[PDB]
Amino acid sequence: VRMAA
Amino acid sequence: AGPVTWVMMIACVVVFIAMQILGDQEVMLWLAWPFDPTLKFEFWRYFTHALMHFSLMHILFNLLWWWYLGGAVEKRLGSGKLIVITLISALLSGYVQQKFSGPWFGGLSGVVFALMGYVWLRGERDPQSGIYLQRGLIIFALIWIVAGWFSMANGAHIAGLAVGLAMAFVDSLN
Repeated sequence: VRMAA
Repeated sequence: AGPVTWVMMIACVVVFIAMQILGDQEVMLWLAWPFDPTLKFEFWRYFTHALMHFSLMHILFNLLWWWYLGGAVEKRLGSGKLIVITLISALLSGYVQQKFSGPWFGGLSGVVFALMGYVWLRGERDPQSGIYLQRGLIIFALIWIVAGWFSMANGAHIAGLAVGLAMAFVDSLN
């Protein structure tokens, strides 16, 4: 899972 | 600030609360970008990725920027302008993020990079609009991008920025 941040 | 600013902000807090109760993955399963073409007509997903946040820190940092930069656009350029910026960046920054690293991502920071981009260039080309971004910040927004390159959504951030600059450009020459 990547955070947009 | 204005209705679009607060709404969004209620939307994010509602969805975060649900992630606390249900768990990240169960909200992810319904709100994330489609991971399977079968799912392609579940049109909410092209936007809803933007409401999901993965920690108190994630959400607060995002809503802060959103309230400051979104509030500015809503008040000087109106409610419709914020909606459009929001819908295009959310759609295009998800699109690019999904290509870079797959469907498992969320947060408002793609929309926020577009807001950073739009507010800066529009502050530069049309000071008459009465929005602007301090210098100290775009360079910071730029250096937040390189650390993500080396668990940030990196394609959401650059695509968001690109969308922001483009629309500002098209909006200033008008």
